[PDB]
Amino acid sequence: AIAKMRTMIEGFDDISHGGLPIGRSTLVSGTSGTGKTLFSIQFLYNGIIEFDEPGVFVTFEETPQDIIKNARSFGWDLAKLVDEGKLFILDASLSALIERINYAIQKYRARRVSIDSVTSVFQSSVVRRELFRLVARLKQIGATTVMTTERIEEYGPIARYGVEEFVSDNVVILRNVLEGERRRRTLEILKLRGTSHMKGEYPFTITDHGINIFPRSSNVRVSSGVVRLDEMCGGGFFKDSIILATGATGTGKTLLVSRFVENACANKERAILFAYEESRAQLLRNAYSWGMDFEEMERQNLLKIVCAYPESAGLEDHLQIIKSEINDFKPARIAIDSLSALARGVSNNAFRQFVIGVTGYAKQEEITGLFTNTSDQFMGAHSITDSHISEITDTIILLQYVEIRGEMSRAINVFKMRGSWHDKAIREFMISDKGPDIKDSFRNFERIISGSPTR
Amino acid sequence: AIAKMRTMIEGFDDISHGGLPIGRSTLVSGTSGTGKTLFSIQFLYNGIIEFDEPGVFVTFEETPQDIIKNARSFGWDLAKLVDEGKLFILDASLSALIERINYAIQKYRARRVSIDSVTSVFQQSSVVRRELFRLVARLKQIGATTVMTTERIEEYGPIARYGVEEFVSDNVVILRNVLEGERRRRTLEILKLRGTSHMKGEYPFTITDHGINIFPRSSNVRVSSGVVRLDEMCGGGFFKDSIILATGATGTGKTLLVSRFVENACANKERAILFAYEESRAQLLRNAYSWGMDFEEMERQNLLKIVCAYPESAGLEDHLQIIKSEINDFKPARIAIDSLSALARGVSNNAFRQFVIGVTGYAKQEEITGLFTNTSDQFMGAHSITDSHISEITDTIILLQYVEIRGEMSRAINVFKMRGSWHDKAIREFMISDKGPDIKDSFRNFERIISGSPTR
Amino acid sequence: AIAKMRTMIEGFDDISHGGLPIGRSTLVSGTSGTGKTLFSIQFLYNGIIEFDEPGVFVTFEETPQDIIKNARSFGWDLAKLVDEGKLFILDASLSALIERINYAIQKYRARRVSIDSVTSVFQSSVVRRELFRLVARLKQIGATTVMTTERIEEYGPIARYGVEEFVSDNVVILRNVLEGERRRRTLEILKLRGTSHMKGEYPFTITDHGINIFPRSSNVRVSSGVVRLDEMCGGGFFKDSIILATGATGTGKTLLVSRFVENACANKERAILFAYEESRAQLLRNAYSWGMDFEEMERQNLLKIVCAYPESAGLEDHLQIIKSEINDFKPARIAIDSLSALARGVSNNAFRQFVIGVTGYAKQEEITGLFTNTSDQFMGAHSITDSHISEITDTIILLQYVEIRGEMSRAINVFKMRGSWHDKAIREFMISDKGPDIKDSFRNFERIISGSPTR
Ligand SMILES: Nc1ncnc2c1ncn2[C@@H]1O[C@H](COP(=O)(O)OP(=O)(O)OP(=O)(O)O)[C@@H](O)[C@H]1O
Ligand SMILES: Nc1ncnc2c1ncn2[C@@H]1O[C@H](COP(=O)(O)OP(=O)(O)OP(=O)(O)O)[C@@H](O)[C@H]1O
Ligand SMILES: Nc1ncnc2c1ncn2[C@@H]1O[C@H](COP(=O)(O)OP(=O)(O)OP(=O)(O)O)[C@@H](O)[C@H]1O
Ligand SMILES: Nc1ncnc2c1ncn2[C@@H]1O[C@H](COP(=O)(O)OP(=O)(O)OP(=O)(O)O)[C@@H](O)[C@H]1O
Ligand SMILES: Nc1ncnc2c1ncn2[C@@H]1O[C@H](COP(=O)(O)OP(=O)(O)OP(=O)(O)O)[C@@H](O)[C@H]1O
Ligand SMILES: Nc1ncnc2c1ncn2[C@@H]1O[C@H](COP(=O)(O)OP(=O)(O)OP(=O)(O)O)[C@@H](O)[C@H]1O
Ligand SMILES: [Mg+2]
Ligand SMILES: [Mg+2]
Ligand SMILES: [Mg+2]
Ligand SMILES: [Mg+2]
Ligand SMILES: [Mg+2]
Ligand SMILES: [Mg+2]
Repeated sequence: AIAKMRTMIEGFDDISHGGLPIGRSTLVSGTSGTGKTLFSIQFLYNGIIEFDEPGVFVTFEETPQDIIKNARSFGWDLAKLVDEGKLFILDASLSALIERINYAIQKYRARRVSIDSVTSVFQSSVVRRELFRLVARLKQIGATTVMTTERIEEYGPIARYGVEEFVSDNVVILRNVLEGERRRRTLEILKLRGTSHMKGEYPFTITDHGINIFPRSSNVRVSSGVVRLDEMCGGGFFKDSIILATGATGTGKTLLVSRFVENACANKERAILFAYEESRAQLLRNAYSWGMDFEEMERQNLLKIVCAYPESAGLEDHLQIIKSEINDFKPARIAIDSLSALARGVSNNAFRQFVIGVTGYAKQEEITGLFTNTSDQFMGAHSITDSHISEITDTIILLQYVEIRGEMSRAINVFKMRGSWHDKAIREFMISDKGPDIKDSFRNFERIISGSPTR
Repeated sequence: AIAKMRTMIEGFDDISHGGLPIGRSTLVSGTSGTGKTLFSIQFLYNGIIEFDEPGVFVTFEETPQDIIKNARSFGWDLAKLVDEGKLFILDASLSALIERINYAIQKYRARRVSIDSVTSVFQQSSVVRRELFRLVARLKQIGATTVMTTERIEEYGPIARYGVEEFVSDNVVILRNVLEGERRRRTLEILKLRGTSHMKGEYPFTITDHGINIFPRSSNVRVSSGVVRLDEMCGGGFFKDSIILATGATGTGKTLLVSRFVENACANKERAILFAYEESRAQLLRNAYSWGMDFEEMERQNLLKIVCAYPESAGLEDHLQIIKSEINDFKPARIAIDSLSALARGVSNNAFRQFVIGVTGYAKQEEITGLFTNTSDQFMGAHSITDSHISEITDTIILLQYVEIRGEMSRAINVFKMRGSWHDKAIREFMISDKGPDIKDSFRNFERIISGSPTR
Repeated sequence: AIAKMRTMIEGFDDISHGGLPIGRSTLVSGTSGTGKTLFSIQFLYNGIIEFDEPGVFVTFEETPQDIIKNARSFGWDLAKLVDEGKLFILDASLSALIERINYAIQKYRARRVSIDSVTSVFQSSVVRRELFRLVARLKQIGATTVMTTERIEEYGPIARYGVEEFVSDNVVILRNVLEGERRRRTLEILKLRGTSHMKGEYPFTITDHGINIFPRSSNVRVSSGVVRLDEMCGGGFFKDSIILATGATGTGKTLLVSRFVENACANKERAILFAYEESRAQLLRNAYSWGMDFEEMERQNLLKIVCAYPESAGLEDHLQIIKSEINDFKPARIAIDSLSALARGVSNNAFRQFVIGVTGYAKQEEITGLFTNTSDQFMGAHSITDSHISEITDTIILLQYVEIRGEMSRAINVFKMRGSWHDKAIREFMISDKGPDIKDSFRNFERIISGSPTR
């Protein structure tokens, strides 16, 4: 069994089942601006911070000073690490470098090594023979070195001369796929010789913290803000549960989200509202029109509002922003208004994967999550059957328009409630000031799931 | 930290989170006629017309005079800036250029540099890297923010010509001119920025007389839509800072509402703009007058402005830039787009969504009331409002549907929704006469009136 | 501001916002038989005919005589232009040609120059240096020269060595895209250094007139041929208006087109009928069966019939044929039977673009246009909602079958009428000799928009 060295890169320790094979070199190929350099530095930096192991960085293009300046954007003082003798930047911008690098290892007792764009150290029949020799010389030193190669295509040759993969024992591919004029940073482990790992691409983002690779069940009940909804839900929602508010435009998804967010602040509980449709300006006015002062809850430091457009950033970023905000603010409950706004111009695979990330994080932090969804057919019940994100929600609140005698009346019903009794009736509710009012159901009307009930 | 220098290019300053890394070489690769030269010029020009910094431009193909003449289309007098010593066009049409460029550094405290078509300086990969790496160093030591312009053959292939001008550069900017079904779409993206952060993915930009134009409250004041009943159904009227939507089948009366909405503005001595994409200026004046509203009168009062043209004519990138530019000058109190459906014909849903967001943002960020009309692609109408991905951004939805009543095609209107306001939740039947919309009562006897064919 | 020289090529003067940059060379790349030669000649010819400016043509492959023979197919006597000293064919089938061409310019005082397949003058590192030198020598002469390059792919390298685009100040691409075994001639302006222009491809055709690049509102009312329809329309159709007759096969679209065309000839007005379904033979018989002598109106020189198959020619050609016919005959009104026949096996983008061309030309000539369309679902009302060409028509006449007591009765209704009152009732009409008869509506029948009304 080959031992692995923790890279201390959030995620990579789980995808590589521990980390990188010890005493063996790892290839980190990718297109320009994928994060081949950031990874290589972050690996060494983390090593000379956690495990307190010496790390020698071999540069081939940019100067040893520019690397420290660029790395200063993540708050990593590389000069202090070089001043303490915990890092050695070998300015090399092939046996010469081998002995020069070999000496530097024992000269500083280095445990981790990182080569910067080994592609430039050959500016295919010769690359193999050279790369093979460098892979061997580092194997004899027993130093976990990380190799950086370049690629032209995102779905073509792994390396440049398409031979730097068979020469390496481990292969990590960094991708920046462009889909619908939106860049998506993906990291995958192509191979790991001697050990196991997770296969397929994995959504990652680069922030001020560096690379962010992103690979209970109590009977405690919380209030949704509506006494009738709490009665219909059989004593309100569960604490560590995901609720879903589906319905056609203008049904009252935001109203419910608002009331659900207010109820938290009422019990002095912190709450976050992620808006992707309306603006805080419009949100404050609309909310106030339902006898609810959102500015008040923002002044009590209980409610936090963060609105932004869905086509603005990527799903990978959107998720990172949610987690980050939740980590700082540490809310009791959160609300996403809405999921249907984040799925527009996105692949169903990347949306599903995104939705799994928020619900997983909300459920694994005992946070109540109210996710709103706009129906794409009038019959909202038929929109729930297609919705492949209804198999992840525990509670489903369905809002549907009902054509009643040449009038557009509304209707609410607890479509489902996991491990809890709920009212299985389509109750008619109106909207006014200081919020809504759930009345009775249309017992004398048939096919009320169509949006045009019959007498 | 890496300090960014403002380029004063509308959009790029926000997309690159400040601008271009200070004392670093930025690559700007792109196909022929993408706006590489224009960018490199606009960067320097803005540098000597804002932060008063002497910029040294380098040429490898076209003459220094042609560049001065070519930039005369945007209204930039390079000759005056050259004579003033606030610009140096070094004519170059290996280490020699470095020395001359290195000499031009302290020659006049040169802060901004710009090299054009560097590709031609190695058109007679292994050698291209060694040379490209050298320039990056000589300029890096000079401590001057230079802009490198490379050329590319494929719009979605190699970044540069030898696919090595990106790994040698600290920053990479890609200029695109993709052909979206016999329609060119200019896009700008920041591939990377060694040091700082930036916005990811391609960003719709347009070129005009101003140059490159990269295109990345909530009061309870109510305004009239032209109809008293419609104002009463909206619980007083439309919100000033709100986006209204008129959806319905062809010949429902979307343009009628748009006209009455634009009239009401001019009635209160308010300025209005009508963006027509279906009917002609002359056609709009005849139909309007047939309802009892003189449009020519409103054009003579300098209150209402009519600007109609075909949707297949220009692209969404341009169409939006026109609305913005025409709004900036005229400064309307309220505008109307008739219609959005006419602008979504032979257009990617992704590029259409981005358009509506860009237009609804501007109307909302300028306290302008916007009535956007949309022709429903189904008889149900309400079913079309469900597909409508633009109905989530809309605040008020005015639905217009037909109703087969006793072998007669009668019209019906209803306020589908009204954000942070009460509205009449009834399907009121209305008729059109020689004076405008006449809203009557709803159909209490009839059932399934959302279908388009009810029953008692 | 760079001044532009009018090429006098129908369309190019509007797409290039005036014409080609004066004193600068323009590239006209394209595949074999795109019209690179025709353009180059037509540019010079027009110059030594309108502006009366000398023009020197530099040939590199075919002889100076063959060019005159080929150009004789458009009725351009190049020998007469050479005999008058207004054209000089420099048989060149690189500094040698420069001086030879430079002399010829001042030797004839030429204002426009055209090089024939500059690609053959290099039969990539060398092409640039050569092309750059030729681009400069012509710039010093201050002569608006037009360069012709070749390409292998229609959506690949702009030129052959993919470097003749960055060397040129202006780039015009000629395309002959093959889509569904149908060739579509498209012209686009890739770039114009120093000035503005129209972007994207533009449908053009080659005829006997050469390249044909194809980039009011009175209350006057005309009769449709039916007194009931005129009453239902509120005093007949408008003069400068586009009417639409939609309905399922065998509803009476042709009957209406015929009657509408007859009414013109009745008031001694010229009319054109563009048939794409039935033949003039079948049209004359079917028409005569409705008490209408089409041969009579053809003998009075009032009605003109021109039938042909939709898959025969391209939309670009079909439009050119319509315009040409209208220009000669100068009709008062025209009818297209039908649009649904011209949209079969065509892209919706090219159909839309085609439909915009006919309606624009008909509306900009005070000509009444009756365009018929066959519905693709039984519910014709639902076929009008999909129809993205219903937002361009001012009047819509909908014909729908109605299942009435085990009988297939017909029904007509004025679906819409811009700036005019119309009868908003589904009137039942039968068909017989000397034409149709509109009766009353089915007031005791419900869901008559389905095609199966209920009692
Ligand atoms: N003061 C009010 N009195 C009565 N009804 C109101 C009032 N304010 C809003 N409404 C009703 O509630 C609706 C707004 O509810 P909300 O904004 O939550 O809808 P939604 O279904 O979330 O819409 P979206 O499609 O934007 O997500 C209005 O369209 C209207 O029907
Ligand atoms: N402070 C920061 N916050 C967020 N993202 C950042 C930050 N600094 C850099 N980035 C992102 O990371 C990228 C830097 O990655 P890196 O320098 O490792 O590139 P690379 O993959 O090695 O490419 P190349 O080898 O071609 O230079 C930037 O282009 C940017 O997208
Ligand atoms: N003078 C009039 N008297 C009565 N009804 C009229 C009059 N003028 C127009 N109409 C009616 O109004 C319709 C025109 O409305 P409008 O031009 O707003 O259409 P729309 O709903 O915008 O649809 P589209 O843009 O597809 O034509 C006519 O089709 C007719 O039904
Ligand atoms: N009299 C005519 N009427 C209509 N079309 C014509 C006529 N004469 C020529 N054409 C069309 O124009 C073409 C001639 O174009 P031209 O000779 O300019 O080709 P080209 O694009 O220069 O190609 P190449 O350089 O490969 O010869 C013919 O192939 C035909 O399609
Ligand atoms: N006044 C103007 N108005 C609008 N567009 C203009 C104007 N002037 C130039 N353009 C546009 O910019 C293009 C020229 O831009 P520029 O010269 O920067 O091209 P480029 O990307 O550097 O190409 P290349 O390097 O191949 O010459 C023209 O083809 C045109 O599309
Ligand atoms: N002499 C006649 N008497 C009665 N009905 C007739 C007579 N001639 C034709 N018809 C009716 O009219 C129809 C022909 O009308 P027309 O050719 O205009 O139909 P259309 O809807 O235009 O068909 P297409 O699908 O070919 O476009 C026949 O199918 C029949 O129902
Ligand atoms: Mg790097
Ligand atoms: Mg909402
Ligand atoms: Mg250029
Ligand atoms: Mg309209
Ligand atoms: Mg030819
Ligand atoms: Mg027919």
